Amino acid sequence: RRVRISADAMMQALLGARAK
Amino acid sequence: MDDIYKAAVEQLTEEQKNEFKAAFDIFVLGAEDGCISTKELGKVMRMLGQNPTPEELQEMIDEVDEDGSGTVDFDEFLVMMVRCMKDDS
Ligand SMILES: O=C(O)COc1ccc(-c2ccc(F)cc2F)cc1
Ligand SMILES: [Ca+2]
Repeated sequence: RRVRISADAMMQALLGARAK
Repeated sequence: MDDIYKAAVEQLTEEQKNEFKAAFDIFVLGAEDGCISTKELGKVMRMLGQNPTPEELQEMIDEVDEDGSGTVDFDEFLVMMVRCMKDDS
C-alpha cells in the first residue's frame, strides 16, 4: 500500500507543488 | 505518561502555530464551516499522484477527530501534524 503523509511532505506539496 | 503529542499542540510556538493556520485555510477553502473534510484532503492527495475514495480519508478524519463533526478542524489539523512530526528529544 502506498498511503502515507508527513508534516513537511504535505506542507511542501501544499505551498510548492503547483501552488506557490 | 500519555497526552504527549497534544501537550505540544497546546503549547507549541507562534512560528509553528501560525504556520498551521496558514496551511489550514488552503486545505479547506469551501468545506462546511472551514474544516478539512474527505473532499479537501483528497484534493491534495491527487497532487502526490494517488486518487483514493472518500472512505480512505474518512478513516483518517476518524483517527484524529471524534467530536461528531467528522472533519479536521484547526486544532485537529495541527494535532495531526505533530503526530508525524516526531519530537525533539
Ligand atoms: O499518522 C498516521 O500514521 C497516518 O498518516 C497520515 C496520513 C494523512 C495525514 C493527513 C495530513 C494532512 C491532511 F490535510 C489530511 C491528512 F489525512 C496525516 C497522517
Ligand atoms: Ca472536528
